[PDB]
Amino acid sequence: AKDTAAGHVTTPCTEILFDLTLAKHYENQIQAAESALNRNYAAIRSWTLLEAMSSDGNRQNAYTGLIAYGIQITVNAEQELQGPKQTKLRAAAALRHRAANLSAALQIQAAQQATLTKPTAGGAQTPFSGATGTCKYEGITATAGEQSCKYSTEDEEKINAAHMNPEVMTQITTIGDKYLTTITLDAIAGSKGNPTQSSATYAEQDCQDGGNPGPNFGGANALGLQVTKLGTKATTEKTNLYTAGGTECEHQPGNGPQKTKQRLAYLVCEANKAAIITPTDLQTLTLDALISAPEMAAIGDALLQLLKKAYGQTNEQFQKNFIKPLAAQTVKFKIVSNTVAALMSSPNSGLALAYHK
Amino acid sequence: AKDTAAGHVTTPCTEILFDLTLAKHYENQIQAAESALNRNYAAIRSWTLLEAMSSDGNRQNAYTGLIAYGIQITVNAEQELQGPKQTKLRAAAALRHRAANLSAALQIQAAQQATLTKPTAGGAQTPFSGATGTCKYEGITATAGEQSCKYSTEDEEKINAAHMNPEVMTQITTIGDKYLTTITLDAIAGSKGNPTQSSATYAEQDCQDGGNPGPNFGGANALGLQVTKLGTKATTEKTNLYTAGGTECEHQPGNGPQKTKQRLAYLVCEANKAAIITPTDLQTLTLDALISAPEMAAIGDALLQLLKKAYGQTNEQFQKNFIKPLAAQTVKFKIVSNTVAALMSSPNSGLALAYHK
Ligand SMILES: *[C@@H]1O[C@H](CO)[C@@H](O[C@@H]2O[C@H](CO)[C@@H](O[C@@H]3O[C@H](CO[C@H]4O[C@H](CO)[C@@H](O)[C@H](O[C@H]5O[C@H](CO)[C@@H](O)[C@H](O)[C@@H]5O)[C@@H]4O)[C@@H](O)[C@H](O[C@H]4O[C@H](CO)[C@@H](O)[C@H](O)[C@@H]4O[C@H]4O[C@H](CO)[C@@H](O)[C@H](O)[C@@H]4O)[C@@H]3O)[C@H](O)[C@H]2NC(C)=O)[C@H](O)[C@H]1NC(C)=O
Ligand SMILES: *[C@@H]1O[C@H](CO)[C@@H](O[C@@H]2O[C@H](CO)[C@@H](O[C@@H]3O[C@H](CO[C@H]4O[C@H](CO)[C@@H](O)[C@H](O[C@H]5O[C@H](CO)[C@@H](O)[C@H](O)[C@@H]5O)[C@@H]4O)[C@@H](O)[C@H](O[C@H]4O[C@H](CO)[C@@H](O)[C@H](O)[C@@H]4O[C@H]4O[C@H](CO)[C@@H](O)[C@H](O)[C@@H]4O)[C@@H]3O)[C@H](O)[C@H]2NC(C)=O)[C@H](O)[C@H]1NC(C)=O
Repeated sequence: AKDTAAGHVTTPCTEILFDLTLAKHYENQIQAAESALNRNYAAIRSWTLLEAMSSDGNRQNAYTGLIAYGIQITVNAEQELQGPKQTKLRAAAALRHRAANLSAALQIQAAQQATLTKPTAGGAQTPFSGATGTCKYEGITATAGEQSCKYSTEDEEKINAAHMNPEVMTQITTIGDKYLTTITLDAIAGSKGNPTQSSATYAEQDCQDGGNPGPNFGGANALGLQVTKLGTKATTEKTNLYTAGGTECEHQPGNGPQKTKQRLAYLVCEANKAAIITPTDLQTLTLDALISAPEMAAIGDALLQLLKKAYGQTNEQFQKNFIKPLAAQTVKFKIVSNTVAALMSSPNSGLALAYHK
Repeated sequence: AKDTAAGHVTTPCTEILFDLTLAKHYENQIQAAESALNRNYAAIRSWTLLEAMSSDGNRQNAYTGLIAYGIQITVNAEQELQGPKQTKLRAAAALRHRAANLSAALQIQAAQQATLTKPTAGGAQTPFSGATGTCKYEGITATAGEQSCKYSTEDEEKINAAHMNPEVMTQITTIGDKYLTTITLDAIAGSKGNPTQSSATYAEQDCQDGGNPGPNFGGANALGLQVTKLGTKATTEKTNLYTAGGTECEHQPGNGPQKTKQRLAYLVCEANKAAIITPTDLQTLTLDALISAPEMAAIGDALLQLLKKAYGQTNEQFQKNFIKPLAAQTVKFKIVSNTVAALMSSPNSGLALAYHK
């Protein structure tokens, strides 16, 4: 099914949730790739120490083969990550920027009840040069308490990274611009009798005089206004990520002015298309994965079925000789006592290598 | 001098510039540290290839000493970076979040001219149960054109990373909360004659009838209102980063509700205090820096004045034998032709190592 997450965006709060959840998704994709690289670099440091601790030439060349293989695929993956990383980060930054904007607009659009100030009565005056009575209010304000977005269980299940793989996303839904740009209000004026500049009894936040001024235009002459509500209604809009052919991003920049939704759709599309390729996890490498790896053809040719002779006929032998030592083999010396992999990621990593070399 | 940058914050636009410039500063500090690490890791890969290409045992141990030294200081610096990295990123994210908020509020607070709708005349009606005439407006709006922040040459010179070292920052300046929460407006009602529900001539966006209704309350009876301006005035506030003793961060969380300025000051303070330590740049290492390095005592003891015997009596000899080969020594083979440092950061890095090993 397509657009489960975007199709759940029907309010400012759910667009905020979508934008933040997608940004976190992109950020997490990068973090996961970088964690995989760092695990690979830690494995290379571990095999480097094991190579220095070996007495057998062919076992030393075996560790060197893993070092060479590890450096090749990990350096290459790190270089290849950089393009997609920057593309995904551009989208995450914009999505967080949008979510901030919308949250700030939400707080202002919640200010829907006005506080009237005490008015001043007058005669004719700008912008009512033809009036006999005016009632002028300065500094009417509207403020809301602190707003917060509340999400239901299903909000968080549907607007979720689990629904944000590129293969299911075709559109984004956004709140219309007027929610972020426009103040809206209702107001009403009321008059009774002959209000003039003399209508200077202000106890009811209007202009009254004559008779007995009081609540509900008690006086003989009265003029006033009230702002009875404020707040602009949110609307939603859909923006497609791809062109009609489905391959290319819609809303490419440089073709004329664009709306916020179009700039966001373009960034999200490019971030979705910039798939990250994660290399083999060296620390959990199996025998079959190693000898099947294309890079091991030239590496094995350089250092050495020849691969099975060096790394084992079974995966059990390979795990025994080349994988399990990382976590279980203890290294001890003094010039320090730790397991291989932790040691080669510790402050004594380099010193352990120099000691055994 | 202290607080050159914060002391230049006097407007929403200059606070936005400060917040974005400080966030970029923190981000750039991390990028610079990570670039230094990656340069060090590239140097270790280069020395690894040179060690495999050496025939002399003592020259091989010399490269191994640089490899061990490089791994030790760079792994340690990478681990030590993580705390400060996260602290600085927390502040940069919040500063960008604040700048977004303020920019969105700026756009709304620029909507200072109202568009009146056509009113509807009435008699007594809520909230003027005592009036004889009412004039009710629904959907008055205010919208501004797209706002942008314009900075002068000196704005950018003073609000600048060059003025954002921790030693000169004691406070932040922020726009007051009401700019982000409160709608403000002026309004005036005008009356003439005896306006009632019959005052249904709306051509002037007010309620008129009798005589000749027209501009400036031309008719005998008239009632109307205008929203003559909107917009909340920005104010500024100062928040100290440190306690009175000057060492500890003010506005630590967990002690009660906090304002936005206090949360930001705390994050900025911790980001300022979380100084990053960058290790020696291996690719530009000098002889004196190497033998002076404390880590080289145990490393040299493990592998070998003994340091000068291995690395050279002068820096010229050291640069010749251990630094300049990274950029000038060409490596060629086929199983590829490139200089040492570029090769060991290329797709053929691992294969070059395996070939010569
Ligand atoms: C979160 O909310 C905030 C707050 O609202 C949003 O921030 C706003 O973001 C917009 C969009 O980025 C900003 O508008 C941009 O402003 C740029 C600067 O304009 C000023 O300086 C330039 C000189 O550098 C002047 O030329 C401008 O004057 C002209 O424009 C004004 C306004 O229309 C007129 O009144 C003048 O008479 C001049 O005509 C300003 O003084 C500006 O460069 C930028 O322009 C591009 O985009 C607009 C449409 O937005 C096009 O009309 C324009 O032609 C430009 O587009 C061409 O170029 C781009 C590449 O740059 C191509 O990709 C296009 O396809 C096209 O070929 C734009 O106007 C705004 O300033 C900013 N507001 C604040 C307060 O910060 C955030 O966007 C929002 N974020 C998210 C993620 O939601
Ligand atoms: C950019 O602009 C946006 C838009 O304005 C800003 O976003 C706002 O940011 C604030 C601050 O982070 C958000 O407020 C926070 O809301 C949290 C969620 O509250 C709701 O859920 C909880 C349950 O999880 C309920 O308990 C709440 O109900 C209670 O509060 C409301 C409102 O007062 C009352 O009406 C109710 O009756 C309840 O009493 C809400 O329903 C909330 O957890 C969080 O609370 C801490 O901070 C407030 C002060 O802001 C304290 O009063 C409170 O006691 C909490 O503080 C203790 O805990 C913290 C650790 O969490 C300690 O550090 C403190 O020292 C203290 O011991 C806060 O209220 C707001 O929701 C959000 N708005 C939107 C629309 O997103 C951005 O901040 C801004 N960004 C920048 C960088 O400028």
